Amino acid sequence: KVYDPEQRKRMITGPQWWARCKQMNVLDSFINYYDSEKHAENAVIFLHGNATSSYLWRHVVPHIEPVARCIIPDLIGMGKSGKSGNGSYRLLDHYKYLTAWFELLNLPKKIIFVGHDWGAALAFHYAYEHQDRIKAIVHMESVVDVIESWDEWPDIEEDIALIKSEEGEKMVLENNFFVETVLPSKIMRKLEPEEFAAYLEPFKEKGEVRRPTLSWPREIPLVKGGKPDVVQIVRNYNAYLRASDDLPKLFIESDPGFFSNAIVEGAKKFPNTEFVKVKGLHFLQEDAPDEMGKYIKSFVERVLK
Repeated sequence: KVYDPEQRKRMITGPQWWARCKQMNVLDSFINYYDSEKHAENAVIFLHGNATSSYLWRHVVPHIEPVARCIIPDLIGMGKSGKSGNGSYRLLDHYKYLTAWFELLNLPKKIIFVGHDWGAALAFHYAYEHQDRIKAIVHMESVVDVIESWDEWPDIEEDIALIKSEEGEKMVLENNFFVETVLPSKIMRKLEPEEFAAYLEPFKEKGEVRRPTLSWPREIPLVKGGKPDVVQIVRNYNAYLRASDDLPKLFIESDPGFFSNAIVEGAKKFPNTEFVKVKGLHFLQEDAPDEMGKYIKSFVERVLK
């Protein structure tokens, strides 16, 4: 893998990004976030997933800012956000902080969500519980449905079995598996040193600080072997999304992707979905940010008219 030769010229380092962010206290902690402020009649909330932070969206967001207010948090325990008060980082812990944070943002009645990975799960669950607050949903490499079979998936069955076992703590708390192994593996280009450093920084130290990156995959909604509360959450939102004929959606497929291939047929079960494609693996924002930004912009513009 090779550096994109034109990237250093436009690179945004961690410190450059964090300087453009602000914080809001939320319950017993706080959230770090980027807010583009302008055009606040609409709000496009971008949610990262495991391993990453708001930083992931840094080259995507400029495309959408001119048409709507863009708001991009670091999920609790991730990026430069605060930690969860009880040290728990399950989907519902993340949701508790995220929804409390939304209350303080002065959002419009109908919100646009853009979700990746577990950040899409959070958007979908929010939508299920707030069905009157949703203007549109963009999703990518997302938690679309429960998992009944590994057939169309990347070969991670044993990785997941290991992660769910006591081996998960070694892989993640000790070895930083998601940052040092998964992250670069699932970006096609080579990240600039400063870009990788921005992903590493929250999790640079060994041990419990890395917990969110272990808790996320342990939420995987496997019908056989999964945590049943998350299976229920996903089943519930999946049925709601299949029935949501009047809710515009955009699915950004990654080619060849990481699990896009496994979830696309599921994404097609959600009506009113526009489909586009970019070249990438899992962390597609790092390989096609401008193409993604333009597709999202175009979709948002249509939905606002």
